[PDB]
Amino acid sequence: TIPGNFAAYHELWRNAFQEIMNDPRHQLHRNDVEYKKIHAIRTVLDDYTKGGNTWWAKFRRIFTFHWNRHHVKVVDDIVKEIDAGNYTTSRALVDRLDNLAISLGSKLNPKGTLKEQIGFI
Repeated sequence: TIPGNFAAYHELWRNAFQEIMNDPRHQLHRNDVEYKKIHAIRTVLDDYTKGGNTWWAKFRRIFTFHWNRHHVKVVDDIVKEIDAGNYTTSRALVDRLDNLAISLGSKLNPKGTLKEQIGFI
């Protein structure tokens, strides 16, 4: 099935991402130092923003979806946040990923409202 909004694309992405990070080829353990976890996640996210050829081939279908372009832009900003040293635990990094599709407020009226604000129109 085809995700019909950005949050639905992100849910599919989340399911992929956890499958990828749980791959035994990462050789990560719960008691690994946090830097090692963050770096493995960074690697996988970077691969995602470059077309997904190393870690995301099984999910190649998601790169054709409409939402991919903007989702890749957001994940690219997160990779930059990693590079800038914003994450000291992998737990915080995955909370960021978890919640990247939500936002505060609600849709702005893209149209002007002059005709609504004049009573007789």
